[PDB]
Parts: sequence; C-alpha cells; structure tokens
Amino acid sequence: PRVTVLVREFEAFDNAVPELVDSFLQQDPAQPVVVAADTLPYPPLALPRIPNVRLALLQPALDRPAAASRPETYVATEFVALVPDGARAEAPGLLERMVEALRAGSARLVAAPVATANPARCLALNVSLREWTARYGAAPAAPRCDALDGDAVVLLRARDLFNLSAPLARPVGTSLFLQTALRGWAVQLLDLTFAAARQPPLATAHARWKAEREGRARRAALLRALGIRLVSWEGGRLEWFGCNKETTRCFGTVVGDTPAYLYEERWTPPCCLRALRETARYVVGVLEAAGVRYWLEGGSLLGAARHGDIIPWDYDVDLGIYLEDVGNCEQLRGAEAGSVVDERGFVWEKAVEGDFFRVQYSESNHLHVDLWPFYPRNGVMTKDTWLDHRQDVEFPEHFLQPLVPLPFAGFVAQAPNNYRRFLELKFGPGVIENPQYPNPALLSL
Amino acid sequence: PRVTVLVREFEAFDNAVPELVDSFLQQDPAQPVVVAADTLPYPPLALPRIPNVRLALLQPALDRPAAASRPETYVATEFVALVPDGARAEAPGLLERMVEALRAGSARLVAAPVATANPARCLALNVSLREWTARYGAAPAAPRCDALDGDAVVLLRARDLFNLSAPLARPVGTSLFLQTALRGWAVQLLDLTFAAARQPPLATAHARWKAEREGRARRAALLRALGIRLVSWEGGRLEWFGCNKETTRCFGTVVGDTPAYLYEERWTPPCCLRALRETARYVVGVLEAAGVRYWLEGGSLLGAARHGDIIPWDYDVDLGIYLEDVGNCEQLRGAEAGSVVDERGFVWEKAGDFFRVQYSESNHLHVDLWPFYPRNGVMTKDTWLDHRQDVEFPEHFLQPLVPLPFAGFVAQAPNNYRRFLELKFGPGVIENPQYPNPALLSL
Amino acid sequence: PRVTVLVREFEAFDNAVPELVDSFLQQDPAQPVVVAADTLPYPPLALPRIPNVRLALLQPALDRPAAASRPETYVATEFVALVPDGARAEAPGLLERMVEALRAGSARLVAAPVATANPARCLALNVSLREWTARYGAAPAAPRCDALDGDAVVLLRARDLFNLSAPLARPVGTSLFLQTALRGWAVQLLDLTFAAARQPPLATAHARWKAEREGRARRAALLRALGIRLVSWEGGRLEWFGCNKETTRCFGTVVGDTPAYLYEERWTPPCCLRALRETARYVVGVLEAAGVRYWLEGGSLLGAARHGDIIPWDYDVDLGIYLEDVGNCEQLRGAEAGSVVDERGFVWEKAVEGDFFRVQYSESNHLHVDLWPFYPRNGVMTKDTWLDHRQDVEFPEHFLQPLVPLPFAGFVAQAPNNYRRFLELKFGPGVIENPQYPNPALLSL
Amino acid sequence: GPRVTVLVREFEAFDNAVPELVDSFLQQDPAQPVVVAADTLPYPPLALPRIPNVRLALLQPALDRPAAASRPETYVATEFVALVPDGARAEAPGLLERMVEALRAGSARLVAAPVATANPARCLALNVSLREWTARYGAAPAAPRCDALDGDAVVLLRARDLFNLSAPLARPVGTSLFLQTALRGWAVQLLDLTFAAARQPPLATAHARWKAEREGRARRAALLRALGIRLVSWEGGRLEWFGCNKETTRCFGTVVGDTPAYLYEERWTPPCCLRALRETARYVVGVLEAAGVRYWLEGGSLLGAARHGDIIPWDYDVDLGIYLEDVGNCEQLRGAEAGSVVDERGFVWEKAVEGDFFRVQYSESNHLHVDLWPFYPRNGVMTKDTWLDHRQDVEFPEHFLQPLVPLPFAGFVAQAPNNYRRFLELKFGPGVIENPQYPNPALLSL
Ligand SMILES: *[C@@H]1O[C@H](CO)[C@@H](O)[C@H](O)[C@H]1NC(C)=O
Ligand SMILES: *[C@@H]1O[C@H](CO)[C@@H](O)[C@H](O)[C@H]1NC(C)=O
Ligand SMILES: *[C@@H]1O[C@H](CO)[C@@H](O)[C@H](O)[C@H]1NC(C)=O
Ligand SMILES: *[C@@H]1O[C@H](CO)[C@@H](O)[C@H](O)[C@H]1NC(C)=O
Ligand SMILES: *[C@@H]1O[C@H](CO)[C@@H](O)[C@H](O)[C@H]1NC(C)=O
Ligand SMILES: *[C@@H]1O[C@H](CO)[C@@H](O)[C@H](O)[C@H]1NC(C)=O
Ligand SMILES: *[C@@H]1O[C@H](CO)[C@@H](O)[C@H](O)[C@H]1NC(C)=O
Ligand SMILES: *[C@@H]1O[C@H](CO)[C@@H](O)[C@H](O)[C@H]1NC(C)=O
Ligand SMILES: [Ba+2]
Ligand SMILES: [Ba+2]
Ligand SMILES: [Ba+2]
Ligand SMILES: [Ba+2]
Ligand SMILES: [Zn+2]
Ligand SMILES: [Zn+2]
Ligand SMILES: [Zn+2]
Ligand SMILES: [Zn+2]
Repeated sequence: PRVTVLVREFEAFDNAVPELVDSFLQQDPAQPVVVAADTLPYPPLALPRIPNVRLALLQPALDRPAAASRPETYVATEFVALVPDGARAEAPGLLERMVEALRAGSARLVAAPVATANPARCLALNVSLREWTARYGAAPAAPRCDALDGDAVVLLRARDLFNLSAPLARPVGTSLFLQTALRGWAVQLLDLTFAAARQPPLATAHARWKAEREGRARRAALLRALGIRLVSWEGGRLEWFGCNKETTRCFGTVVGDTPAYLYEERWTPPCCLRALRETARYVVGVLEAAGVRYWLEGGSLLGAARHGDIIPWDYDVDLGIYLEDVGNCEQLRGAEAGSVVDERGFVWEKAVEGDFFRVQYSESNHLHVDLWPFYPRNGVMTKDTWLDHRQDVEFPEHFLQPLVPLPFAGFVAQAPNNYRRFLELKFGPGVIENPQYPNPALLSL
Repeated sequence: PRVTVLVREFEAFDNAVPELVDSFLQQDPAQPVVVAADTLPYPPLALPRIPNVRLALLQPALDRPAAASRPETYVATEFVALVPDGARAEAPGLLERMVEALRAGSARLVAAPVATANPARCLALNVSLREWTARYGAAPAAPRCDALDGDAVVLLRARDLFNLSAPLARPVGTSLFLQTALRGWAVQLLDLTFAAARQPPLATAHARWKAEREGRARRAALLRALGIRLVSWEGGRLEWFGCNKETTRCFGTVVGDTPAYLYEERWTPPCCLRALRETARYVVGVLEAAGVRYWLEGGSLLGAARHGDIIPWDYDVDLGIYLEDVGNCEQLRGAEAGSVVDERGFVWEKAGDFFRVQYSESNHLHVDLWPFYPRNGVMTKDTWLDHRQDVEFPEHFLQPLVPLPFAGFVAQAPNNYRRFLELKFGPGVIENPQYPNPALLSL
Repeated sequence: PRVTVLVREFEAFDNAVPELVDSFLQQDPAQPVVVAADTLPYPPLALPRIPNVRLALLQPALDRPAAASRPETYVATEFVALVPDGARAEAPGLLERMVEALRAGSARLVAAPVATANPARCLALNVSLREWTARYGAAPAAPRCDALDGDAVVLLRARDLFNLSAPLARPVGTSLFLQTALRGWAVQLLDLTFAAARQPPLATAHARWKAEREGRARRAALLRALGIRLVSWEGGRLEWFGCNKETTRCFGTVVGDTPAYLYEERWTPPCCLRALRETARYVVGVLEAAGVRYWLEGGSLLGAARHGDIIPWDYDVDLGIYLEDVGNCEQLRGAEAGSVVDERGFVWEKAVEGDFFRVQYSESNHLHVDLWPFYPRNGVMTKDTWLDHRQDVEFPEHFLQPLVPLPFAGFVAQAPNNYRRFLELKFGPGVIENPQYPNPALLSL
Repeated sequence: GPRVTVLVREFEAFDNAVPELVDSFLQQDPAQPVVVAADTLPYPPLALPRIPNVRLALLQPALDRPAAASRPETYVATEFVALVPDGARAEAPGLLERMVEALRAGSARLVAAPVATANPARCLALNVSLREWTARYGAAPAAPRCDALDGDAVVLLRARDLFNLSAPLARPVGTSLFLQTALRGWAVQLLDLTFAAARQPPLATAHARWKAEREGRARRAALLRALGIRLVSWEGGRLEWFGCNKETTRCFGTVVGDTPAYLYEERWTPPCCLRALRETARYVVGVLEAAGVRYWLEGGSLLGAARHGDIIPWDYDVDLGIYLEDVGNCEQLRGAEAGSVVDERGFVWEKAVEGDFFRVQYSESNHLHVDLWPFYPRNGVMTKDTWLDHRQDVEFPEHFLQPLVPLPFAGFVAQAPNNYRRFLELKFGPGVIENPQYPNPALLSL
C-alpha cells in the first residue's frame, strides 16, 4: 500500500465520510485512511478503530506535542490521495491506476473527477503575488490543468503536499491549486471517475446553504490570509477581498515614501489601485464641472505617459491645478476652512503641512488624490512651498497652454502639452522608458 | 554554551527591538538572534542584515515551504532565550550565567526579571483542560514557579521549547507557562536582572493604551483557541472568555444525550454552567414571585443532592411544577400562545408537554419546566421521555418541600430527596456518577 | 550536541551537493547546513529553500555588510563538521558520535573517512615558514595525525575553525592542516566511515580531469598566497611552487643589501637557492673547462667554510677570478661586447656598476653568480673598482697559491688556502662562528 | 585621548611619502594612532617609528596569524577613522577634530578635506545600479554635498560605518569606498579645510607616475569586475567598459531553464551584453535589408520595441522572423545551411541544431546572438515545421506582415508586424506590453 486516503473537505454536521472510509476498506482492509479536522468532528464519525484509520486533529493544543498538529505525522506512504466528501470507492484498484498515471506523466498532480452534481473541471490559473491576484480561466491545454473546479480525487506525492506552507488549508480546492500553480506545477485530469456516495451529504437546500455560507467564509479568510486580494474569471466576474469604501486601506501610513507592500516584495494591492482610479475619476469629474484647470502631475502623469494607468507600485494620485481656480470648487473652498465630507463620501481636506489639498476615498479609507495648486509668476508655474522630491519643481506655463487629452486609469484626463518633454524636465531623460521605485533605500529593488 | 536570543513580544507600531538586538550584538557581534513575527513588521525594524540576525515569519504563505514558518528551523543552538521588548543586554555573560543555572538547577526553565515597570513576579498555576479553566495564585515555593507575570528573559533548551504545540503563541507570557505547567515543568526565577531599554517603547499613554488593547485581544483569541474559557485567581478574580447573553452557547445541538465536549474528554464549559445557574436563579425567582409550586428535578436535583450544584458535565436545568399553577405566571401563559421574550431577555416556549426557558434569544442554555398533576396522590403527566428517571412518583414527596442549596441559591426540593432520586435513577445514584448515555460514552 | 554541516569543497559544474545536503536532512529535518562558495554557483545548486540550509557567499559585494562574507556568522552551533562533496550521512547519529570522541580525546580535530575511491589517510606534517617548506610524511602515532590526505568529514569547534586566518581557503584538505599543524594541533582519525554518494560527482573522465585541473590551480595559488615554495614527501618526492628557469626570481631588487624576505622573517626561498646552486655548479664547470682560475669569494666562501653551502638567507654567489684569465673563456669574451646567452640559457654580462661579471640563471630569472676579476700587483690581489662592503678588499696572492678543494652547494669548489684566515681578514675575526645579516644596522639576527 | 585613527591605504611600495605622512601626524600629537594597511609587507621598508600607536596592518591570510590579524578594525580603537592618501601632510594643528566636529554637527555620514596636491578632491554625483551593473558619475548638483570624490582627500567617518562595509579598504579606495557609500544613500561633505602636500611628494617623475597609473588602472579594473560594475559613465557619456566584447566570451555562461545566471544574482543583463546584442541586431538587420530578406521583430524583441523601444533589460538575445522564401537572397544564410560561416565582420552565421532556424553570433568567441525564425504562408497562416517549448512560439495570420511597419528599436529603426500590439497579445496574452515579467517566473520572479 503506497497511497494514503486523506479526507479534509467535509462538514461535521452533515457528511458522508463514514461511507467514504468504508468504501475504501471494502476494497482493501489495510488501506491507510486519514480524516483531518481542526477540532474533533461532532456528531462522532465512529470510524473503524483500526490502526490504519487515523483522525488527525490539526489545531494546536495545550496537551499535545508539536508533531500532533503536523499532517505529515499521520502519513507513512509515498503518495497522498485527497478525497472530497461525497466520493466513494466502487471499482477496485483505482488509486493504483492513478499512481501509474502520475509516474508515467509529467504533471506532479493527477486527478479523477467524482461523479457528483459538480464533477471536476479543468482550469487555467496564474498567481501574481506582486498584484495580489489569482487569474482563472478555461484551460487551453486540457486535460493538463493549473487548477480544478469541483469534486475530484487528487493524488500527489506526500513529500510534495506536505512541503507546501498550507497543505490542508480550507477550502482545499482553492488553497492547493493556488500553491501548486504558483510553483508551476500542473495537475492532469485523468479519464477515471470515482463514484458518488449512495447517501450523498448536504442533500437538502438548508444543509447546502449552511455548508456554502461556511465554505465561503473559509475561502474569504483563506484568500485574505494568503494575500490574494482579487479573483478573476477570464479577466471578469471580479471577486474582491481587499479594502473598500467602508474599510481602511490595505497598507496605511507610509513612512519614508516606501509603503509596506514593497518590503513584502509585492506591488500596490489591486483594491487600493481600484479605489485610486475611482477617486481620480470622481475628482477629475468634479473639477471639470466646477471649471478648475487641472493636469496630471508627478507619478500620475508619468504612469499615463508610460502605460496610461497608475504605476503599479504607486500609492496615490497627484494633480496640478491653477490656484486661482480654487474658489470655483465648493469642496475645495470648503476644505480651506476645515475637513469636508461630500455627498458621495469623499473627504476633501487641506493638509496645512505642505499647502496642498487632499481628497480621500472615504472617511475610513485614506487612499487619496493630492491636488497641487499652481500660480504663474513671470511666466513660470511656481509655489513658495516644496518637499524633498526631485520632481517637485517649477515649470514654464507654456506646458499648460494648451492642455492635452491623455488616457489615464480608465478615463481621459488632461495633461501638459509635450508631456514627454515635461516629464523629462521633472524626472530626467528616459524616465518613461526606465521604471523605478520611489526610494532606494539600503535594500532590494 | 551557545544561546539564541528569540524576540516574540513586541508591537510593530512602537517597539524597542532595534536597541534590544543591537545591545546583544555589542557583547558578541555573532550572537544568534531571531525576531519572530506573524507578518512582516512595518514600519521596518531595519535590523542589521547580517547572517546571525534573522526575521522569522510564522504565518503561511503561497510562496514559502512548510519549514519557513517552523521556528525551530531558525534556531541551531542548544538553548534559547525569549527576550521581551523593552529589555536589553548590558553586562556581559548574563546568558551564560542563566545557562549555568539551568544545568545546575532542576527546573526546565530559568528566568531573569527585566528591570521595567513590570518586572516578572512568580506565580502558581494549575491548568484543568477538563474544566476549561486555568487557576493562578501566589507561589508557595518561589523562586520555584509554575508561571510568571510580567517582564522576564526566559531561557530553556530549544528541544523543550519547540516540542510544545504552540511555542510562540501570543501572549508568550500566558501561552508558554500554560503549556509548561500542564507538563509539570517548573520555572526558576533567578536573581539576575536584565536592564531596561534607554528609549523604552510605549512612552505615551496613547501608545500603551493601544498596546494593551491589542494585547487583550490576542490573549482572548489565545485562550479561546486553546480551550481556556475561564481564568481565576486566588482572591476570587474571574476572567471570562466564553459565551454570554449576546452569543451562542459554546456547544451545538446535543445528539445521543452526549454533548460534544464529553467526546473531547472535557466537561461543560464553565461559562455555559454560569449561564445555566443564572437562568436557574431567574426562573426560580419568577416562579416564586408568581406563586408557582416548583421543585428540583432530574439532573438538577441529583447535582443539588450530590454537591449543591450543576453536575459538571450536565447541560440544562430541570424543574418540576404543578400543572394548575401554570396560569399564575404571565410568561407561562404567554408561552402557550407562542414564544415570549420577557423584559430581561429570557425566552419562554412550550414546544413535548413541558416548558423551556432559554437564557437569551442567542444563547440556548435552558431551564426545562415539567408540569405534573396528582391523579390518586401520584404525580403524573400525559407524555413521557425515553428516560429511566422520567416517571410518576408519589405526591407525598412534595408534601412538604425542603430547602436545598443549588447553583448559588436556596432551591426547593422534594422531602426525602435521596429516596426520591433513588426511585427515579436507581440505588446509589448519588454516590456513583455516570455520563448521560454510557452506551455511547461512559465515565 | 549541535553540529553545523559546512560544505566547502565542490565544483559548480559537477557535484553531488544536493544529495549530500538531503542525506543529512533525512536524519534531522532541521539540521543546520551551510554551503560556502566564493561566487553564486551556476547552474543553480537548488538546495531546499528552508531556513536551516544557507548559502554563504565569501565574495565582497557592494550591497552586503562585512559579516555576509565572514562564515562564522552562519554557524551558530558549538561544533562544525566539514563535509566534502561525494559523501553522505546514511547512518543515524554519526555527527553525535564524532562529537563524543572529540570531548573524550585530546585532539582539537576529529575526522571520519568517507568510503570514496580515496578515503582519508593519516599523515605527519611539519611547516617551516622561514624556509617556505611543508614536509609531509607517514604518521608516526596514527590514528593521531598532523594532516589528512583524501576525503574525510572533519569535526571541530567553530571557535577553533574560525579563529584560523583562512578557515575555508581551498583546497581545504591542504589549507586546513597547514594551519592546524603549524599550531601544534592534532587531528584524530576515527574508526567511523561516512558513505559515498549514490551518484558520485565527476562520473566521466572529462569532468574528473577538469576538476583535477582547477584543483591543482587552486592548490598552487593557495601555497603561493601562503608562502609555501616547497612541498616534500617521505619517498623524496618534491613539489615546487616558486622559481624556475622560465619565470622571474621570487624577490625583486634588493635595497640596503637586505632582501624583502628577511623583513618578513623568512630566509631565501628554496627555489631561489636551488637556482643559485645550479648556476654556481654550471659556472664553475665552465670556468674550469676554460682554464680560468677561480675561487669561492665573499658570502659563498663563508657559507662553504661554515657548512658547505649557500648561507640560508644569502641572495647570490660570488667567485673571484684572475683578470688575466677572462680571455680564456668564450662567454666572458662576448660579455665584454654585450649580453651573451649561452648553450644552456645562462646570461653572461659585464656589469654596469663595477668592472665585474654577472651570470644570470636565465633571461627571466636574475639569480646570478658574480665574477670578481682580480690581478696581482706586488703579490697583492687588487682591482680598480670597489664596493661599499667591508669584505671588498685587496688581499695577499699567496692565499691563492695554491687553492684548496672545499665542498659548496653539492659539488667541490676551489677555495683560497687558509680560508679561515682569508675570511677573517675580509670579514673580521670570528666571522665563521658568528652569523649575521648582511646589514645589521637595518635588520639583525 | 585621541578619537581619530589615521589610516593609510593608497600608496605605492616602490615610491611613496608614507614616512613623511606618518611623521607629520605624530608631530601634532606624538600619541596619534596611525595605521598603514597593505596586502603584503611593503618593500623597501617603510621603517615607521617603533611605537605602539603606529601599526602595520597586513590584510592577507597567513599560516601563523589569527583571523583577527587581517581584519582592519582590529587595528583601530577610536570612534573615527581618517583615510589619508599618500602625498598628504599634517601641518595645521587640530584639523582632525575640526573634521570630527563637522561630521557630528552635520548630516553626512562622511566628511572630507581636500589635499593640496596637483589633484585636489572634486565633489561628484554618483548613481550605482547593481541591476544594470553600472556606475553613473556626474557633476554634483548639491555641492559641497557629494556622492563621491575624485582626487586627493582626507576622508573621515566612523569606524563602525567604514568597517561594516564589505570591502572597506579595497583598492582604489577612491573608487571602492564611494561605490559602497553611494549605494547605501550616504553622502560625503567636502569641507572647506585643506591638508598640505608632502614637502617631497611621491611619484615625482613621469616614469614613476607611469608605473603607479598602470598598477592603479589594473587594480581599478579588477575591483570593478569583482564588484559587478560593467560600465562606468560620466554625464551619460565617456563610456568605460569592464565586461565582454568581440574578443571574449559573453558575461554569462550557457543558459539553463531560460534563466541566465545574472537573474539568480538579482541582476539584469550586463550592459556590455546588451550593447553587443544591439550591435548584432543592427548589423543583421542591415544585412537583411541590403540583401532583400523580409524580416520583422519577433518574440521578446518585438515586445521590447513596443514597450520602450529597446531590448528588455533582462533579456538575453534578439529574435527576428523572416520569410523562408527569402533565405536564398542572403549569402551568409545560404552558407549557413552548408556549415558555420564567419563573415567578413566577425559574425558567425549558423543553422540551428534542431529547430530549422538561423543563429548569428556576435563573434566566434562571444555567443550573444540574433536568432532568425523563418515562416511561410499556409492558407495565410505563417508556420514553421518545428516548434519550441515556449508559449509565444505559435503560428499567426500573414496579414500581420502585409504591410510591415517601422518601429524604433535598440537605437535604429526596424520592421515590425502591422498592429504589433494585437500581434503581441495573441502570442503572449492580453496586457503583455503593460505588465512585464521574467522568462521563467516559477523559478525566478521579477
Ligand atoms: C496566465 O498567464 C499566461 C502567461 O504565459 C498567459 O499566457 C495566460 O493567458 C494567462 N491566463 C489568464 C487566465 O490570465
Ligand atoms: C519535504 O521534502 C523533503 C525532500 O523530499 C522530504 O524529505 C520531507 O519529508 C518533506 N516533508 C514533509 C513534511 O513531507
Ligand atoms: C493546583 O492543585 C493543587 C493540588 O494538587 C492545589 O493545592 C492548588 O491550589 C492548585 N493551584 C491553584 C493555583 O489553585
Ligand atoms: C523534540 O525533542 C527531540 C528529542 O530531544 C529532538 O530530537 C527534536 O529535535 C525536538 N523537536 C524540535 C526541536 O522541534
Ligand atoms: C617533523 O619534526 C620532528 C621534530 O623535529 C621530526 O622528528 C620529524 O622527522 C619531522 N617530520 C617530517 C615529516 O619532516
Ligand atoms: C575566536 O576564539 C574566541 C575564544 O577565545 C571566541 O570567543 C571567538 O568567537 C572566536 N572567533 C571566531 C570568529 O569564531
Ligand atoms: C542620479 O539619479 C537621480 C535620481 O534619479 C537623477 O536625478 C540624477 O540625474 C542622476 N545622476 C546621474 C549622474 O546619473
Ligand atoms: C558594525 O557596527 C556595529 C555598531 O552598529 C559595531 O558594534 C560593529 O563592531 C561594527 N563592525 C565592525 C566590523 O566594525
Ligand atoms: Ba503619485
Ligand atoms: Ba440534565
Ligand atoms: Ba653573497
Ligand atoms: Ba528574446
Ligand atoms: Zn486595498
Ligand atoms: Zn459557554
Ligand atoms: Zn625562488
Ligand atoms: Zn557582457
């Protein structure tokens, strides 16, 4: 015996795990079987009390050694077969068939759908940790996959499963293939099918609703724990798991111009980018309706010139405006006498710090558009207040007459004319073609 | 004679860990030092990036192997010293001395106070997983101790620390000694003192208020994760970490008359028992106020007779009442039309031919009320449960009723209640406690 | 007892280091392992990326602190085991047993062979820095050795290894025991054998050949860097690493008559002396066959009188000749017209400075014999030029009438009669019995 | 008690004024700590005063010395270290603590005083990019605050900062010190204090200077190679190269797993290697345009052109597509099928191992190359008979080549498929231009 059946995805209140376990022992009484749980499942499972059937409780406990919560402790065979609840062994010799498939193939995982209502389908999957995004889609090399959707027995070497960081994190159907796809591993969907339980679990609308609410709750906690802020299907059907109008932003107070996600070797969370685009769009719309001359500035102008979007590691949006136009905007003139929360939840405020305005996504989510007011004195756009940035600099007004439409972050914003020049004056030649982080620093990148 | 300094207790927003680490590096530039954190601390700690100083991130990650979060894999030496933030090495050799004490003494752990505003004090500590309770007190054999309260450098063998199930769970001061005391290990509180940092962390009242709040949240999550519902102290102070009026009870629906906690070799969570005793005292009060004749029944009577309280694995309270006084109680009158939530949050229902009073709308810990009526001097009812002890009984057992301490108050019980309990449960029931369904699980 | 495995001796292009590391991890998953290299090995070593296995790069780097290239900072354990490529921990607890022998014995190093085609041998070793010589032999008190030859696991305290000046210079088999034997330390060769790799490295004849080539290059660079000119073995076999006919001599131009090696508290390099003795022999043979009367002069005669050889810190060879005889010698005849390279590559020249001749070992190697022509005036040998040496004096011709045989540099040379009186006349009384450096006012014995 | 250790590292053994240097500092304070550092014992002898505060630090390994003997911090007991070049002399008393006081009261971690030689220190700007293997020098925008110095200066900094560098005394210190300090974001303040020149300066003849300069340039070239600086520039120009060229091998060995060695070193392609690829691309394009072979930028080269008009900074070759029916118009290509062909300009044209493609190597020794992939139109889809394990090696509609479009690339104008943006996304996926990635992300990520 070289395969250990391991059952992780089931619900204590309604399962067919005893039928599952029995079905395998009917084919081999010596079959190693591990049912894994965080706490002792209740009502009792009453699995057969034989040495090859073991219940693995994986949460830490005051009375148990460190090994007791490590799943590899309970597996002494070369391969592990992850079996979902609802499956049943009916035809004999099917785990051996799966081993021979995995031996002969080039994929580190092999899988056989279970004949449930939701049998496994083959999926493509890329994990971008820099972008906190998991991108799913149809599998162009089926039956060679990056991930599975639905019910399948998945077999792989124990050494591969248990060297992952979160081998049994729930839902397995999500956490396993996120880890295996990131490592460039593939799973081969075999033309073998496991039968379904004769008494399938969760066979009522109410039990299914309970299971799905808990399943979705575990998935949401799993993606947040692992830094997946966004799930997409074919670039759409977007599923968010980050910040929003009602939460704080994902990273909070930046020190040394280097936000926390850079030290995590990632870029700006996509929920944060989404909020910045929406605030930029809203603020631009407000200034255009009020008759405020604005133009993309600093990193926003640079990002618009390079790829027409926010630079993917940047953390705010900066606009220049004519200072004499400020009185035209109600939120702005309100923001010079104190903090203003407008009809749509955006907070307009004048950070007395550097003599500029700041518009935050909401009272709790402090992703902001900074507005830098400019006034001409002897033909140059210049303010008697600056900060320690190379690109906080005076510039001749002719860059602003006329202004130019430039795509930026989903809409068309205004830019200085000859913006390519303009950007080279402020950042240096070749800046559009040579990306950079905001402050190297005594470390990496 | 090699010892790794291991730092776990610090706040990312306000810490003195750079000074801590640099102070040890002053005594030995190659001192092995491990800073452990769940997530990457920000603002950056900006530790010296030298091979002997390492940052151990303990949470799972899509792009790291299982080993990357296992702390023993960062520690190669025989001994480890847990150093709290705010501490510092000044005089040389203090770790070597603590090693010397460990090898000469008999305690598996040695410790040295840090001269902060909360230097470590010695405490006794008794852990009862079966009762979800940890009990602290003053240490009779100090400086031999079960646990510590306050700041100390703790040194032990790495094989000892890392074979624990949760060696670095926060707060370490709570988590560590719960696990070591449960094993019968002692900590010896040595005479050595570590100096405090010169620029101590949490210097403003605002900052320590933040730290203590987040410290309190971590401790509550820790105790819930590891099955401590109650912390008690000599002197009577009680710290609750379980259910209450606004939560669910701690255990789900009971199958086979055998609750989930018994299969975990544990008894009723002490918070659930507290709720039951509170519901018992309230319902009794309402019934006496309304003039309803009640007596303790079933397991409540048994526990009252045996030790004047709820049987420690029991999960409800049972009272008999006279059929005919039901109408005297407003809540009971209403409970027959439908579910009544009275002014104190209790939920009166009828459903069975008995009444049920639940602690609250969310907490379904309940007192069951069993109405009986006399037929021929025999107390009877019209529907029956599949319980040996659910039977008719002579009414003279109610004529009269006797005062009996139960669950903190004086209840009413049948006269000759030991004979009463023997009639329903069988002989010797008081002296021979048994789980509710020994066919499934027996005590 | 905690022990860090430290791997230094391997080749990037062909090794069994992953197998080595893996085999120790199979006995303790948290085994601390340090792989040391001067540059990042490419192709990638692909060690398990786990915190207890670390790669230490011993190169300077602009973005790393001093500590990153100092290997002691990677070793936290009391003990360290140097393990060569091609070895494996197959038996549980071999390092522990090596640790116990170290504490029980008196040797600072303990060693275990590995069952390769060349398991470690026990050797004696004396190091003489002053003579630039390392002398190996059979070990008189085996299993206690000064040095090993072949593959072994070598265990010692980290404090002892990393207090050495060059703990990990390659080849470690040579470098380590030069340093430990010079310090009087012993290495006890235990009766413990580590296994060889299942796939040993260098399975082909081409890579086995390419490894020996880089090894010998590393070995020669090591001994030159450390000042070992000569390695000898019982059996007489000699390995040289200094002068030859085709290179320059080891030391540059001598100022103050005090060569650079003397200031380093060493004597003349053994290759330089060898060249001088072969040049003296050759020149004597030329002058004798030419019928040129010659005699041992200056420091050569003094050395001959003391012990029949060159003074061990001396840097040339001196012979006096009769001036009227130079025309008898073909090489001397051409030398007056210009530089002459003769049948054996020796270079005969008439010196710029003082009316004397000089014979260089070769065109590139300027170790030389100086020929001092004298002529008789009134029974007194004289010349028209004079050095600022006290022993550069006239002398009576009867000292040359006749000459006496005197062994020098492996052959029999002609010397003045009464050479004791001759030497004392030129150097002052007691010179034979009182060795002194050529310029005691700058550097004395 | 003195708080500065004078440290002398830049001098020549055959010709120096280090004895005069040491004596001048001892004349202001006879107890002044003075360290002279060398790899080997300097010969002729320096014959420094045999007092305990004057020490020779030999920084090479030795069979009879402890580890500490070759570490420079072993020789310094003071908080501060003054790096003093040969040719300086202390005549004004107390200058060393004016430098200590200036460094304490300022914000630069280094301060420096010029030495009044013929080459007095000038303030410089310096940007070090390890990823691009480049050191960019220029005029200092915020003088007297600098990133680097050129010329002779006493440089004072804390021992803890100097000796925590990886190569604190690597020669030339004028190069190695500031490459390390500028990489860390440290500044050096050129103070308004002057040190006097040696009364009898070293290297006073042309021949002595010529020997010193040849040795110095050899140490500088070895230093830059060891430290991974392939290119030095002054104001973007005056390029100075220390990498590969036409006569050497390329900088990185044979690539395995599509991931060259420089990626594992957390670096991008060496700039010498990129230069050779741009030269070979321009040459090969020039040859094919002259011979009448239709070509187009392909693969990573087309992708780099569309994004920023150059080779992608971590890419290792250039790929062009050609019409197979045009191969016969190029002499070098028709010879490539029969065997390897070195053309008159040193480029090597070969037909592939298997793969039915052509490879043009920069030179016989330097195997950076332009790969040429020929296709032909089956039913209007361009195809080849064999394929690669890469995602982007597929067929494509022929209309993407009727017409071809100009596109700037690598310093010249090359031909691209029309609508190259859509062409790129079909082969690589949507958004490829706006989202850059590495060749094998599962092994090594950007
Ligand atoms: C995943 O990434 C690959 C990159 O090779 C790309 O070709 C593929 O289309 C991507 N799939 C999704 C669904 O984004
Ligand atoms: C992780 O991989 C190593 C190498 O195969 C293996 O020996 C080890 O047992 C694996 N770990 C677990 C927990 O399975
Ligand atoms: C722990 O149990 C002992 C009896 O063994 C008891 O005396 C002690 O008081 C308990 N500990 C505490 C803190 O109550
Ligand atoms: C647990 O203890 C054993 C025996 O001392 C030891 O071998 C093992 O390494 C320990 N586990 C750790 C340190 O994680
Ligand atoms: C080493 O020196 C000892 C003592 O002088 C001597 O007895 C022995 O022969 C020497 N061994 C070798 C190999 O030269
Ligand atoms: C050198 O030995 C001493 C013991 O005297 C020890 O303290 C020190 O750590 C050692 N140095 C190194 C680099 O191991
Ligand atoms: C160095 O980098 C800065 C910041 O990008 C730039 O402004 C400056 O021009 C650069 N200087 C040189 C000489 O490259
Ligand atoms: C590096 O700096 C620390 C102070 O931060 C100092 O203790 C240490 O000695 C320094 N290292 C060296 C080699 O000078
Ligand atoms: Ba910006
Ligand atoms: Ba009960
Ligand atoms: Ba001589
Ligand atoms: Ba390419
Ligand atoms: Zn966000
Ligand atoms: Zn409770
Ligand atoms: Zn020699
Ligand atoms: Zn190159």
